[PDB]
Amino acid sequence: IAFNQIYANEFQMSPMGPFFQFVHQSLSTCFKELESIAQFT
Amino acid sequence: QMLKEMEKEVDVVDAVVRNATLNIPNLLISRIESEMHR
Amino acid sequence: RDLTLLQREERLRDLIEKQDEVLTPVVTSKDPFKDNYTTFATALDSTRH
Amino acid sequence: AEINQKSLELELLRLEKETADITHPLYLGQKHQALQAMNSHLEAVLREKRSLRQRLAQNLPIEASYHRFTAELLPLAVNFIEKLEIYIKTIQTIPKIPDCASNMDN
Repeated sequence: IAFNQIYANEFQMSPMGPFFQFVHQSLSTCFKELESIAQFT
Repeated sequence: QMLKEMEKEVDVVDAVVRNATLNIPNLLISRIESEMHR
Repeated sequence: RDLTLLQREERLRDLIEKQDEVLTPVVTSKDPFKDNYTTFATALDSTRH
Repeated sequence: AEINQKSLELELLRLEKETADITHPLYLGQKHQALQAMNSHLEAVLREKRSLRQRLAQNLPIEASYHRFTAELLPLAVNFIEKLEIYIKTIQTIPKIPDCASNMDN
């Protein structure tokens, strides 16, 4: 019920948390990938 | 049956929910200087 | 035989009644939740790539 | 007399088998677990409503579940910037990767 209420009112504290997580994980993966290509050569 | 059908969605949502000296390389400096106006 | 079967059926009824009382509200609110949650999750998933 | 006793036992066992899915502790326990997992998940979603809203629409007051990502982002960014030239050279070598693989095989 609580979810449905929030979904109807807000989805249908600063909202910044998810941006940090995404950028962090994506950047880390990018690092590792390039290192692997260099090592193969 | 409802709980089983929602498993994939839960996963996606979970994924979202879950001394600093900076040496700037010449290549980036050159780029920043060329686009300095922008 | 009759007494023993009656005692067991009474126990079964008690158990079913206790469960019906708590399951009825959850089944009625299911379909709106599942649909709202799926739409939400799909929307969130489009921002990660 | 012996037949009558065994017949009763059989009848009792049959009744128990037919109602086990809704009555036996084993099956009821499994249903509990599935329900607890979902509860926890929903609690989390409700706790991060603001951040999730901001993402959909697109001390420092940041939700506690994201403190880690926020704190580590700086070093990561610094490291990337410092190694930019190396990453560019590496990307330039990507067309040679099939030749490198063939020479090695030989």
